[PDB]
Amino acid sequence: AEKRKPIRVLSLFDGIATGLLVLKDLGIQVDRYIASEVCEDSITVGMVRHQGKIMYVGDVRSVTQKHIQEWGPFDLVIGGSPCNDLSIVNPARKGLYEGTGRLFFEFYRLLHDARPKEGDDRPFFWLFENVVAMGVSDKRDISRFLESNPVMIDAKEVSAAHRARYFWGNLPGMNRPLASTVNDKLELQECLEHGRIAKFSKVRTITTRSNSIKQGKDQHFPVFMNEKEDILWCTEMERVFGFPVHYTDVSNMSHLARQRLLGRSWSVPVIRHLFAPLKEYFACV
Amino acid sequence: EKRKPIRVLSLFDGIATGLLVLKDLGIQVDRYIASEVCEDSITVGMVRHQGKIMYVGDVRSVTQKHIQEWGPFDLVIGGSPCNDLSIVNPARKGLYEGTGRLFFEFYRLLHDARPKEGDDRPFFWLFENVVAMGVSDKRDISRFLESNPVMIDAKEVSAAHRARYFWGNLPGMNRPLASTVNDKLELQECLEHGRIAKFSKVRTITTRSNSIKQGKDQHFPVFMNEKEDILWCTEMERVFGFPVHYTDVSNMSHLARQRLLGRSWSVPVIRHLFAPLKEYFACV
Amino acid sequence: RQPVRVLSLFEDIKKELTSLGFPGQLKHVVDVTDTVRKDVEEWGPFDLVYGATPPLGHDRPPSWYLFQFHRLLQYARPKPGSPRPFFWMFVDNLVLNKEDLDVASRFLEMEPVTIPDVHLQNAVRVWSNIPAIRSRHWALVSEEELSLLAQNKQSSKWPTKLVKNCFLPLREYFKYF
Amino acid sequence: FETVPVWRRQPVRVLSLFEDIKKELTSLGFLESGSQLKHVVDVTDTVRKDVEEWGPFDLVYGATPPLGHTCDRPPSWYLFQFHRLLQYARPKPGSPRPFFWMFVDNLVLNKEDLDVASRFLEMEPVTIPDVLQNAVRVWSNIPAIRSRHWALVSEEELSLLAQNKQSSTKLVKNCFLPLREYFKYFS
DNA sequence: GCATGTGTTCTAATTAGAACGCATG
DNA sequence: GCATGTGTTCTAATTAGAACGCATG
Ligand SMILES: Nc1ncnc2c1ncn2[C@@H]1O[C@H](CSCC[C@H](N)C(=O)O)[C@@H](O)[C@H]1O
Ligand SMILES: Nc1ncnc2c1ncn2[C@@H]1O[C@H](CSCC[C@H](N)C(=O)O)[C@@H](O)[C@H]1O
Repeated sequence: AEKRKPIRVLSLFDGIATGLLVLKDLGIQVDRYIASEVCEDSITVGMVRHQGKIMYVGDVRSVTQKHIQEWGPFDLVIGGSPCNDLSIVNPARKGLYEGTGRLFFEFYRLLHDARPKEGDDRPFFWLFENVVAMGVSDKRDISRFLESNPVMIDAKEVSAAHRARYFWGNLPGMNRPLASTVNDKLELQECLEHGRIAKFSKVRTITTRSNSIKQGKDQHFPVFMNEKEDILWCTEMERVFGFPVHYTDVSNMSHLARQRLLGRSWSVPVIRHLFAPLKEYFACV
Repeated sequence: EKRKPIRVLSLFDGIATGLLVLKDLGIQVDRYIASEVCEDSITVGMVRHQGKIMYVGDVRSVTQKHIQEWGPFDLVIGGSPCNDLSIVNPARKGLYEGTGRLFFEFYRLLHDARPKEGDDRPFFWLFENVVAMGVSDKRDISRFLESNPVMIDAKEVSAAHRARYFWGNLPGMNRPLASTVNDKLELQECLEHGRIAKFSKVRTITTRSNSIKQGKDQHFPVFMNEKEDILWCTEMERVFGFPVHYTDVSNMSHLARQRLLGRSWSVPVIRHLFAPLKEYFACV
Repeated sequence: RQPVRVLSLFEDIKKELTSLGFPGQLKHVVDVTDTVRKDVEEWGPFDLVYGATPPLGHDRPPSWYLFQFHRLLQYARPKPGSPRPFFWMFVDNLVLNKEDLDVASRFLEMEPVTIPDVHLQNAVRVWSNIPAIRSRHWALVSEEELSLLAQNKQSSKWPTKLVKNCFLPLREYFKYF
Repeated sequence: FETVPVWRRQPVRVLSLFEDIKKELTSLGFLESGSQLKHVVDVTDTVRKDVEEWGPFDLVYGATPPLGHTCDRPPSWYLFQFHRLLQYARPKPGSPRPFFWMFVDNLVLNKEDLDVASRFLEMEPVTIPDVLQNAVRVWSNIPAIRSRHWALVSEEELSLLAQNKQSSTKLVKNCFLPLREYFKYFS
């Protein structure tokens, strides 16, 4: 038989390169990882933590179908478009069709370009993520532009924070029941630095906004330290998301500049479960 | 008969540099009692050493009875604030006012912690401060400690100038320094990937950021992607010899961390000075 | 040269279908939000697909029509081995702003052509694989007068004389009369 | 601690820093008028063995300069320098003779200059008055000083006097009387 | 010579917390 | 019923920028 080949990945709206981090943690070999991103803080994180393996190609609207054909073929296409104009948390959400919402169609566009032409039964996988706190119509429109309906996976089942997120794609078993394992930190206590006491087992969804860290309407500091209450530190938010400690400690970024990056990113253990079946399709360590 | 773990008193501990090197030398530490008041300083030591450090607050609140109760101490180390002794401050209030007088609290507690007469029990002490101080402030400190200092610049064992005076009695305190195969003597060996160094070594890093900017024309030390940049604090920790992300605690900004780093010791310099202590105490 | 099967979306092209020379055998879809692949596929095979933005003055986002047009056109494309010539075009009531302009051309891999009505008067930008609308140079106009044509035309209407003139050269492929 | 008969008491040997006190020792006869006393006022370069080879000492005294302008050094300088040479003169554990020391403030040390004083001499001071003619603060291991309870005086009352000699002797020599019983008296 | 320096006190940059605001399941 | 949220604008309160300094090797 033919031997399994390293994976070739196109990642749209890469962010802090969570996808590559997950592929590496699974022993999956990666021949090329082409990222489209604009935030220089995000590119710096990925450049540093992956030593420049990532080929950054800039604004996704600069990627053309010609480029997809030349840089390909791709075995995996992943992306998570901005939701500032999509989720009902923003009273001034500009909707799917204006602002940053329409950027989703660049994903729909580039997905169509990287798909194998008809008559090419090579394995091809894609994943698209966005929130569930979106409008009912913009959920169905995305589902009708991708021609599939999403799966909602809450990081609460594998981490110490709630995170109801929608996942569109064709990943094998990406609907099988999510199961916890040795490596998952389900409790907030297991993500704190030494000497700090967790008040709760789980934290409500973490966004870019600072005081999404206090639980409830009544501003509950989630941690005791010494004679005072406290908020979650940057290092501990990384642990709640499942990143390595100090992943985002790059380029003198403030703790808020770091929370911006984390607040938009993925739950690593969730993506790990979704990617894990790919181990049987591509070369591993 | 057998080697016993070391008992330490650290005054103006800062970010527990003294405990960092006793650990990295395999020296077993019975107790490490630190006097410190900056809560950012204390948090680093609390987190990075898992509550090993006994914190005792303001040094001016340390009595003799406290020293007798907490001791006996085999090692006494400290470096008192220099912001009223460093000539870099045009408003320096001197050794006898401001925070300069905090040195005498060290001289006071060192006297309290010394063993009684005829007690041959081994006992070591170390005191650090800056070289850019007054010649009269230098004269008085050596008179109060009854010994002259040794000057050591961290540039011999690191990528940063840091000329410092060291009073003490540790074995070999003025034997010369040899860069170990472990030491990172070039600025390039401390940068994160993708960055290139415009200099071999840097000038002394203070608490204000613009200390990184070198020369008299004020020059950035690093180029990244065709453009120039200052040092990152993780790079600064490497420049000082600390583990990378050592000071990444408590949501501290990069200027807050540089404040902690700018007041500390260069780790390889302290590692050398503490090297002969391995024979005096239990080492695992 | 057999007859023609053509999807019209957002605009009922039944007005000038007969007049150019072409149960009935046209399909026209209104609100495509619930259309899927199976719907377009069971509606028979097609050889041109036409979409239109509504005329100025009236409703819902101007790029909603483009994206919905794009997804249906891909649903209606044949297998690349099919011989019957396939055609398509979106046409613009000068409704899309400069931002929506580049999105439309990037999504159809072609820059538009702006037709005139000066005898200026009315104008429409249109993208299409038809090799004759790119072939045919029409009198060159501006965007300044085009932007000066919108604010006035808005203050008060599909001009398909320009459209009929546009997709006229599509009869070499299908029966007349 | 425990006294001794008169024939065993020998003449005290004193170190006076900052303030000469010879003419304060004749009036009560701790000395001989025919010239065993050492007195330095600039003690910056005074090393330790200097003190040791100045003879063993029984009473080491220092005082801040009185209210005026002759205070060239900073006020706290006198306390630290006194504490420094104090340890130099302190005898061994098995102290045969009795050892005493005292530091005196003539209302020059401020509130936080007094706490470091009490921190460095390990006891709060005593306010010795000449009631409201004058007053001084005194640190010392003389058992009579910290025991004999003087006239009470307020801090607002001491601030004014410290500021009245600002804006502008025997009955306070009560600090030295309890050391006649330890050293020879001279007729 | 003269540049170097465990820092101040000033200006403008964030930080920041609070204040919205309601679909949706 | 109810509150939960990959957000933005803001305004007070902080924090992060540029000059002044001159013993001392
Ligand atoms: N026009 C554009 N081109 C490329 N990336 C863009 C973009 N506009 C926004 N983005 C990026 O899209 C991201 C959406 S949030 C997704 C983050 C990513 N999934 C992660 O794991 O970190 C943001 O980081 C944003 O910087
Ligand atoms: N009154 C006081 N009591 C105890 N510590 C004090 C103090 N005043 C200042 N300090 C501390 O003294 C330190 C002087 S800088 C010394 C830091 C240490 N040598 C290190 O390597 O990290 C500062 O951290 C400051 O917080």
